[PDB]
Amino acid sequence: LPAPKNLVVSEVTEDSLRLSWTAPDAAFDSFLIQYQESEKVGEAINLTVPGSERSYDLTGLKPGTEYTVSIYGVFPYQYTMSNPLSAEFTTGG
Amino acid sequence: LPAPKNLVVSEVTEDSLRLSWTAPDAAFDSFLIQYQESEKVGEAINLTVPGSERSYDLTGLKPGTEYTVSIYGVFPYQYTMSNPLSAEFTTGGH
Repeated sequence: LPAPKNLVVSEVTEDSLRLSWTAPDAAFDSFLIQYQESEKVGEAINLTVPGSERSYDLTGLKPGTEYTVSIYGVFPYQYTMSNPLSAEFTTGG
Repeated sequence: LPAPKNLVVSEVTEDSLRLSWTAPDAAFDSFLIQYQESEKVGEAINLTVPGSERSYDLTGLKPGTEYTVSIYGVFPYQYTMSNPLSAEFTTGGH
């Protein structure tokens, strides 16, 4: 999986940021977005947007605050099942 | 994946069946359960039940009716992601 590219930002308000990026066409099924305050001792907020988008608007933010933001490209493959276990069952009446 | 084993049923009513099975611990994320009427042509219904569960009750069934019942152990396993694209962006006004 080659990565997403060139993450940029627009619409900088006190409480919101619009993320824009570039990914290869129809490559990723999903986009994982992580963000947290840079100064906050804690763990990130995880978001998920379909592999079709190229922009997203972070909301609920704090004024004048710096946020470390990372975006991953995701692509599933294997879901695997077992061999079926079959039976014929008959109700009552 | 290893397998679910020994499908049996208990508590049979005129409209319900309690399924039960054995499976090794911590292998499956879920179990897929298919059921349909044996004769009458049409679609089967698929349910997922959590992978810690070793029994289930089918409901909304018909009297004196036979059901083809199948159960698969499942894992929605392997994701792969790219290396993160990180950046530091800052809000306005302070």
